[PDB]
Amino acid sequence: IGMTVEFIPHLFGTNRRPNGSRGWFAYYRMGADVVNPNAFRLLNVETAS
Amino acid sequence: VSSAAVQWSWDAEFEEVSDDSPEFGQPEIPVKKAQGFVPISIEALQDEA
Repeated sequence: IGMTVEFIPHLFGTNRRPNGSRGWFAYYRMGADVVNPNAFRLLNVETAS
Repeated sequence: VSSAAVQWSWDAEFEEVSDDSPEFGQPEIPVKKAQGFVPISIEALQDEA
């Protein structure tokens, strides 16, 4: 799914009563991974202590 | 007005979100004056072309 923003008209406080505030909610979904590890070559410059 | 972007985070299912309100700044630009002046005579104004 893409980027979606939803508007929350009413927030609550520690006693389940309105506290005069609102907010914006946004969320996103994605996933990825490598299938074949031998189709790449990566160079590492490691420094000894 | 200047600011920075919000910070997202990867969250699990049914995981409470954390507020990411940004911070704001304000530059200021003063305005100053420069001037120049030159006096002339009547005969100099009438003679020199």
